[PDB]
Amino acid sequence: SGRGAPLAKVVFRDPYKYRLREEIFIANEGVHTGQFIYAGKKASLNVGNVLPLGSVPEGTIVSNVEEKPGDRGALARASGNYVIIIGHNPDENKTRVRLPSGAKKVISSDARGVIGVIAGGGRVDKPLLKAGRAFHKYRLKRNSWPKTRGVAM
Amino acid sequence: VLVQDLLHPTAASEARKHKLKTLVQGPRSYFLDVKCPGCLNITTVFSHAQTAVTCESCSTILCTPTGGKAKLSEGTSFRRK
Amino acid sequence: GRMHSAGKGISSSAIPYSRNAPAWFKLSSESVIEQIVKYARKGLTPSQIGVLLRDAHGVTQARVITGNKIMRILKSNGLAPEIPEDLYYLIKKAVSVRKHLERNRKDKDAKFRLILIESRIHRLARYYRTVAVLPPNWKYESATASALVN
Amino acid sequence: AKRTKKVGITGKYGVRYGSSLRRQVKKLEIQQHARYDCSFCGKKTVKRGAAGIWTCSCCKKTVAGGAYTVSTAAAATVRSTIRRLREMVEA
Amino acid sequence: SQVFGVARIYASFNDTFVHVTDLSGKETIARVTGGMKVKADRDESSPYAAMLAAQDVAAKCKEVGITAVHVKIRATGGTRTKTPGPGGQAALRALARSGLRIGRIEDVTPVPSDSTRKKGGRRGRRL
Amino acid sequence: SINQKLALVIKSGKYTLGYKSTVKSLRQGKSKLIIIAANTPVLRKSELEYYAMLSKTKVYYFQGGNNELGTAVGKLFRVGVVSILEAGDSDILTTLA
Amino acid sequence: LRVDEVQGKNLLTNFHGMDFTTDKLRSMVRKWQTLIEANVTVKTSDDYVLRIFAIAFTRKQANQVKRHSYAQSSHIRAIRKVISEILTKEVQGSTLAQLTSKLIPEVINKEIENATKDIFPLQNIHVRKVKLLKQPKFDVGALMALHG
Amino acid sequence: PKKRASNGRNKKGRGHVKPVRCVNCSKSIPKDKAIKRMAIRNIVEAAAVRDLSEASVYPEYALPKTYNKLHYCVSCAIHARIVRVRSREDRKNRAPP
Amino acid sequence: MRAKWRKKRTRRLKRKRRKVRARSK
RNA sequence: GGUGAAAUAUUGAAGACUAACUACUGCGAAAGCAUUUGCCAAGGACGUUUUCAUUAAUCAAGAACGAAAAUAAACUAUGCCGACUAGGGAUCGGGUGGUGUUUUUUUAAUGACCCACUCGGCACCUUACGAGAAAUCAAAGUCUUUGGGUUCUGGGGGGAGUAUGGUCGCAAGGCUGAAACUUAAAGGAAUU
Repeated sequence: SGRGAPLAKVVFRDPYKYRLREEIFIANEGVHTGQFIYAGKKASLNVGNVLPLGSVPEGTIVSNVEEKPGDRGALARASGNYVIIIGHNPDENKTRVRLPSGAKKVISSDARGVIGVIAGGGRVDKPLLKAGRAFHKYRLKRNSWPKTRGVAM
Repeated sequence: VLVQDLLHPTAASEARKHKLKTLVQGPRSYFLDVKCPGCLNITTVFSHAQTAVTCESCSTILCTPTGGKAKLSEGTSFRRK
Repeated sequence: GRMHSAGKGISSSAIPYSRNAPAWFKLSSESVIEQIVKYARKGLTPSQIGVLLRDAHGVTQARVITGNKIMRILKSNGLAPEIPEDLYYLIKKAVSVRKHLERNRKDKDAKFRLILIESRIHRLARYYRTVAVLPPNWKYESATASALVN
Repeated sequence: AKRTKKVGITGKYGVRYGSSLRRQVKKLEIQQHARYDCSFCGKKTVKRGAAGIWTCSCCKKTVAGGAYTVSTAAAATVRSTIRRLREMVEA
Repeated sequence: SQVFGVARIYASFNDTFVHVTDLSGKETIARVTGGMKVKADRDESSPYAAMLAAQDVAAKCKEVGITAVHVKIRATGGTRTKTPGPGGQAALRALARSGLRIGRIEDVTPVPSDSTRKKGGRRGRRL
Repeated sequence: SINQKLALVIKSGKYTLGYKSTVKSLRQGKSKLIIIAANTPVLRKSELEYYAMLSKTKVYYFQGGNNELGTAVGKLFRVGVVSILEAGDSDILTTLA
Repeated sequence: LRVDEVQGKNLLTNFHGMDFTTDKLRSMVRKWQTLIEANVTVKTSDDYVLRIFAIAFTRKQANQVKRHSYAQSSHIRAIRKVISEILTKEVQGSTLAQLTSKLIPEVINKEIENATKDIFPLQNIHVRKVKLLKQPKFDVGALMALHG
Repeated sequence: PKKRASNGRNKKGRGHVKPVRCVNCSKSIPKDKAIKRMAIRNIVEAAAVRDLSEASVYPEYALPKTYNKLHYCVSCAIHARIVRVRSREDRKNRAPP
Repeated sequence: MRAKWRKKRTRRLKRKRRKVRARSK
């Protein structure tokens, strides 16, 4: 209630007693309800599933990337964008990945990254016309709009 | 050239032309009563057969599908007509 | 002139000048009749039915065995199709290019190829309603033609 | 007869805003409106619930997707290399 | 049977470079370009400049110790004229008339992929 | 072709296009051939495989769905379960299924 | 080669590549004939990784008249997947030790040459450019199993 | 005026042939619409063959060359390459000599 | 002079008469 | 770096040409399209003793596609379909026969090649009796001894692809398309 691309509320089956706490991920291009989205460094490279970038191949596009393993969420989280691993140096766990503008941030090989793009592409590839639905979007965001010219004040 | 009986030509320029470029469009091909040494029943096979002909009981190969005349399979008694 | 193309290919059928014969054919007219009804009861269509008689059996042609054709033989026995042989495989192949452009919409040449298949299929149905063999108000909408021929 | 001629579903916005704009509008406009085919039940029950949400009108099968459409140029390029390199794990 | 080491002679068009490196290229010693005894620019492409270039490196190769300097002549530079320079020929003939021995002579001329469009245009450089 | 083979299982064969039909046909033990779609639910697909062992049936997974497996059964609707009891007297007894 | 470990002014080296010259490829490739590019990836059992290549060429026959003749496409496809097969199952295990135990004595050159020789032979067909790029790490235990 | 059959440079029943990269000025013009002169020279000039096999090691070796195909552009072909502007009928026959 | 480069200059005369359709229509 | 002339690499992100291979040769409606493997098909030569039976040929209007940045010097400058008048060395792909050359695993079978044939073209060359102003062209031939069917267009050259509107497209831009008035030359091939 206040964003662009939806979220996959992935609940985990607590391995410390009969308990089911619902945790949260971002949007993944094409993921159905009841999808067995497995999470593990030993879990195979599948779309929507998550595990270490160094524990997977180069070119692989992941999301909700974090400079630290267990951050539960850092970079590559915005609607419709992605990240691409362009380098693997197994000496001192270093995974060189690329962001949306063109960054060479080489992180850890155990660094958390889930395969897939954020569900919400072509969101800005479509003009809103009515600044009224622009008013409708900020309804659950903040008042960083409307803006004015300092040449007017 | 200049003059020749286009009615009674030699067997020479007769077998060295296309079936429709000849004086009568006839089968420049043939047939074969090929068969495998085990079955008594002979199988009438077409020259450019294409489809693989089998026998009455045991299914076998007699002619392999080719761009033209289905090549014979190793060695089976082929009898023209 | 091979219509829509420029290729002047002369690769066709050259039926013998012998209207009778063979003289080296066993069985009789009953055998070719029952064996042609057997391949129509299997679903091979006169095109494939006539070719299988050529090498599997000893049938050179239908005129060289009986006074009727494999098309007019299936008509008599009641094991004939609802539409012509070329009309069936023209709509079946206009489904392959139409459903293909659905998996590849940017196929400029396949869209023009899909159009020549259908343009040709319409010249075909133009004379088919002109000879009264199929429904006269037959509307060719490859939309229901994909789940019509299959 | 037909209500418009070259304005279709974008006519609900009168003559306000820009022309070239409302044109690209009709594009993805129909791509979320179109009762797209649900690649699960084999029946087209795909409805645009909340830009990326594509529910199945039977047993409720809400599936992830694109904002207005369900997948464009970028979304396609990705899913092809990952499934080929998916079987490249046991190859 | 002495002291080996490569170089990688680069002789493009209008000038030439004659240096020496180790059997990798990373540890290069005694640079001296082909033009420390000529202030003409254009007169650094003929066999004259090429002769005194292999002479300014041969005297210093007998002042430290290195003698064998593998010769890998380069045409021009990938997406370029790729034609052996006017002084990249008289460079091998220059080390002969000086006393520099070679371990083996080989060719390493970078061939362009008919791509990475060369400096010119449709009609290119015309006059 | 695989489409032509099942064309005759419809030209004379007695199959069960449905869930309750294949349950009823197998509860009797007359069906011996079934064909599930790899596109439709695998839970539906699995009960037929667990009931295939019980009714002693030969399973086969055709390419596509039920509206694609419905295209082969010669209709215009959807059906991804073909539990054939009596064949159409062909090779559809011991083929690739 | 690549730098390993140094012991009192006596450092060794290990197989980490095998490049070629331009006059070698520009000499084998002439006009009027056919050339082929075959890409393949092979790994070992010591946590090592390397990539190999193979370029194929054509020749003539007894009493040849024409100074030309091209291929037909249904020839290049078959020879490509044949070279990759033999090298991906003869380099795994004991790293570059076995890799070089078949490339120098030329077993690959005489294998593909006599195989497709039943119809259309083709001469030359070598490895050309082949270079390694991913090594395990350190550990003096595994680095000693390959010494002399 | 219609006087030549190859008109520009070999073009019959097509319409789009890809170009080559010129050596001297870098002028891009179609492969079969320009010129392709292969020059075979040595790593030096062509006079000290005895001097090469007396400064390096091993007898003769294999005699290495810098053989490269220098693509030009009709313009540098009649100026920087072979010219000898030929006549009417001494323009048909194809042959380098 | 070739009428090909010349026909480029006559389409420019129609560009000024096209902006005349706007101020009257 | 450069103009006639002064003034490497241990490895890699991404894409170009898909180098070389790549030519009077192939495929595609035209425009076009330069690697490769696989899916998805399709279309073509040839092959056919398979089937239908005139389903057709050419085409205003209308319909799909279209370098490059609906259009060119998009051109084979050459309308399509049909027949016939021409030989050759070629070449591409396909088909026949050759116990021929040859392969060495064992004559085999086959296979590649070599030889004539051969169709579908792609061309070129020598003559052309013909045609054409000539240049040239097996088409520009079978045209005053003028007629196989048929689409579109031109009539001195300008004005002019312009005026006008009409009409198509988000748009540039096009399609269509004058008139007056002006002058006895414009143009083509060939030749000196």
